[PDB]
Amino acid sequence: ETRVTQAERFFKKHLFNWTTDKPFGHLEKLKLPTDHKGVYGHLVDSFAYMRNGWDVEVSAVGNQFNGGCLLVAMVPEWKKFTPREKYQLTLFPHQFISPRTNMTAHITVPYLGVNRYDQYKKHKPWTLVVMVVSPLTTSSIGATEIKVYANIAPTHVHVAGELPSKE
Amino acid sequence: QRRHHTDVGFIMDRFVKINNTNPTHVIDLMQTHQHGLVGALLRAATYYFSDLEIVVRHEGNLTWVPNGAPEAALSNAGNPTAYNKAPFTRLALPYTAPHRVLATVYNGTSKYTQLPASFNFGAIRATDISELLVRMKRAELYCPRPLLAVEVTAQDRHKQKIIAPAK
Amino acid sequence: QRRHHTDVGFIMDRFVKINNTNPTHVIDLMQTHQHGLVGALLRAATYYFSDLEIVVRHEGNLTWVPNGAPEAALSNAGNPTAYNKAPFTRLALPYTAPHRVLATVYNGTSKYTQLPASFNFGAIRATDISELLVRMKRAELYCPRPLLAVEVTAQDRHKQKIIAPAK
Amino acid sequence: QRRHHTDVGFIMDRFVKINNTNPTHVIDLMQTHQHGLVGALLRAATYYFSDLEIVVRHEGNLTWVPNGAPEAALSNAGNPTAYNKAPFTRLALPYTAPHRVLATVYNGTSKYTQLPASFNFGAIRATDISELLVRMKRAELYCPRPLLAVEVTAQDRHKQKIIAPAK
Amino acid sequence: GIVPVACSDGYGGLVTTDPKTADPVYGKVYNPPRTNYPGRFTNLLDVAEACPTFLCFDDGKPYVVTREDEQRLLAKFDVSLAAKHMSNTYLSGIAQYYAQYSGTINLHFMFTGSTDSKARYMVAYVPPGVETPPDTPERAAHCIHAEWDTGLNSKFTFSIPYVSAADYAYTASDVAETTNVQGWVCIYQITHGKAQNDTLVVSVSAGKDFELRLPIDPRTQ
Amino acid sequence: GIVPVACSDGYGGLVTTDPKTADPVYGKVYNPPRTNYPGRFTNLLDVAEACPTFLC
Amino acid sequence: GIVPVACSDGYGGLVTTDPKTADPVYGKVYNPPRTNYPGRFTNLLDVAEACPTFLC
Repeated sequence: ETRVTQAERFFKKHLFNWTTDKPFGHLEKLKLPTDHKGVYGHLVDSFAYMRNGWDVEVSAVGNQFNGGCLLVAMVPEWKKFTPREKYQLTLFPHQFISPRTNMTAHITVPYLGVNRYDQYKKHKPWTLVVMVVSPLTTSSIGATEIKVYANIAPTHVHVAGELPSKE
Repeated sequence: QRRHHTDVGFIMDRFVKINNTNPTHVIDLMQTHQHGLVGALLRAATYYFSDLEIVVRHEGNLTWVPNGAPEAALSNAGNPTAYNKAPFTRLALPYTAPHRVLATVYNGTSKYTQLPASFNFGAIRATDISELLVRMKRAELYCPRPLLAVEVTAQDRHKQKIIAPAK
Repeated sequence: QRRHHTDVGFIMDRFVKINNTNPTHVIDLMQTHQHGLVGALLRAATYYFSDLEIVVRHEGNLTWVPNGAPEAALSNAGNPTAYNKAPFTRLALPYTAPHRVLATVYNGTSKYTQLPASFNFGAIRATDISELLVRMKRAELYCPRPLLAVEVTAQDRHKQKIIAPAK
Repeated sequence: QRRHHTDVGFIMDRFVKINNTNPTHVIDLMQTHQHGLVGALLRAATYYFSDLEIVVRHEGNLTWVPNGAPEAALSNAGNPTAYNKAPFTRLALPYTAPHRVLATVYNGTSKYTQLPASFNFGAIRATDISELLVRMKRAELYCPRPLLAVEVTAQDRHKQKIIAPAK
Repeated sequence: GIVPVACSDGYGGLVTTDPKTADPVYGKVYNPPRTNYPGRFTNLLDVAEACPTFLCFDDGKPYVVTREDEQRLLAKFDVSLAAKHMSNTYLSGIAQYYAQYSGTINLHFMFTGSTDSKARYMVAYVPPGVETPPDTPERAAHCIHAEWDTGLNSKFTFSIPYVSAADYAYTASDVAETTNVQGWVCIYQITHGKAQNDTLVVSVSAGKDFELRLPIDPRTQ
Repeated sequence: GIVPVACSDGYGGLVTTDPKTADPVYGKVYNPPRTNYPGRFTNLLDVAEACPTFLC
Repeated sequence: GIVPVACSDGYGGLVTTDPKTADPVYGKVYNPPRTNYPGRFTNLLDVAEACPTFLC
């Protein structure tokens, strides 16, 4: 196996539009890896076995005159949650996003799974999870809406078994 | 404080009944009842490793083929065959899965909601099997997951009858 | 003199029948006969500490839930379930009451002639129980209370006949 | 790598059924099934040496005369005779053949397709024998021979159904 | 001769939790190494401590919103592992399989209001004494209580002390024993500025000295 | 081989005062401490000596 | 007295691969020596290594 250094780079992403009509528990997910149009996509489609973690950064653009709270977490082996266990998503590595105190989250996770190497065209171990803890509240002097962004990058990518071209 | 009774190695080292039993049974720890002690604390982790002691009450001889063995290998006595004693048989099966650790939730599939078929401890066959108990030894759990308590509809709390010696 | 037979850890270390047995029994040391050896020497102390060993003659599997567990926890095998052997079942139970020591006389009540419902060693359940014996291990007794001998109506002394080898 | 499971002293140390059993049976290891695990690995050697342990299910007394004893010597109790217990009889037999090692193929004959008659561990006699198991202890092999796998007629591969916990 | 043994009566039966092992049937099986596998927890209370989880207030929301009424009681809830407000808690999930507990329970509060809105709060614990919690914001100052103001640090931790009669307490609130079982915690809004829909999220974790004692399987199967 | 044992006749019955312990069912339970609890007596004759009582 | 034992339930059965030995019936049998016998192999993967075989 070999480690690649050109595939560890950031990739901006749009998660969702944080509005005021979305109540608590509005859950938005983004399984990783997503459709990478850069070197990582060629790595996925031109190598079979790979292992890597993920460093996710999450920012919501707004102002201090708005209220609300966003829980960002990285769920291993994602599964759909009924509203009952949405109260327990703090168990996984997580941070909070609330316009009053912070502006940007930062979560780093290792590679983990049943197999020492994974084929992400089939299995997606880690998953980005963002939810509204408290609804976005605005006034005549506050922003009516907030757009949040994804900031992700594969870390410590290790690969074996190079694949032939398709041309 | 003395926090020994919440130990993961201590709380899982008890026998738990497996409800669905057949003449040919593939020992899967996911078949335990989801609301049991061991069943729920197993669901409360994503990955687990454990040995397994089985107490089986059967008629005729019992054959245990390890993981990956073909289904037709259950009809031969070369695989460890237990000649039935009076009450039941008590064996110690090892960890025979190819993966380093098993899993309780899988995000996706494994072929080029349903865990992969490689998540098992082997198979057991006899003329019939009436009851089967599985005991997890030197267990270890990874990546904690939500664990839910019973819900309350309209009362102040959960109102349960505790045992009392009242005459 | 040699007072090894009047020791409080020696005289209480013997099996004693509990006359009242039910399909679902809550083990209470106050259910022993008041005039027995251990029964009376237990009523002759205000607070008592002891472990317990029980000999139970039952039909079917015997489940033992510790003190404070709900009554509905007796229908599950996760709690210690003993499968019935031929003569009977001889177990050793721990002390599971929250209080530091138990009591034989309670001056008052415990809810915001009847001891608190928390004064017990757990519960046992089967299809039925024919006999139940309890043995106190490493018993300790506190605060001695009056111990009464048998009264004599009109004769000078209590005349009881001793076993005699007379032919 | 941990090559303990292909040890010749480990793989050959298990009980293997001998199909052809008669009231007077001569213990020949060549009577094992050719496609069995122990049977095939024994065919995959030219010479071998072994002690033996036999599990015999019989009615009446079982007598064992060593190799070289007359057939009419099986009717006397001076030779080791086992009085039948309830389930079966499990003995330990030594190596009794005159030759230094046995063989699985012979090139020629031995009298001034059929191995020499001296290639046996002795004989056993009882009123009847229902099952006979033999076990090689401290087994050794010599001069490896061709070992075959199942053939493929027209498929790409051999398709054998592996055990699956699928519900 | 040989050793004489006494086949004791009553011993040898199968107990689903005996401390004895079984006879191996497949020896010398070496499993793939799992050294330094990420995310291993060996105690349920370590994960209970490390990860506080949200409460469930009225209507099913994890935050208490400011009220524009004469009532200065923002909210109140039972302090026990089997209450409504702890029904969606991981600590309640662990405790439902145990008979007795003992130790401190921490509460973590988070302010999620706008910066241009300021408010003052007070939290109070009432042990099983008085027949009714001190609803008035002044009567509650005589209990064990703490106060914290809002600012850059919107996170505040409050520990509920363990006060009861017995050394351990039941985690399985009885059918009998009506009225306040042991305790309530009430949240007071001392003041508020331009806070009509500003919220406050409450989360609860196991304390440093929390401890659960007797495993059981009390759920219906 | 294994250990050969002689299942003796007349032994193994339950005697309500035999000195042998039973097999534990619920292990590793630590009870609340009861150190220096007031008024503990280990011998009935110690309290017989300690406190005289009246005649009738 | 004698040592008490507990006849455990579920043990004692015969599994065709148990690691315990049986009682000898014919003692002091000394086999012909087989020192330095040619072509002894103690692991199947060893002869798999040293002897490549053709494909089909």
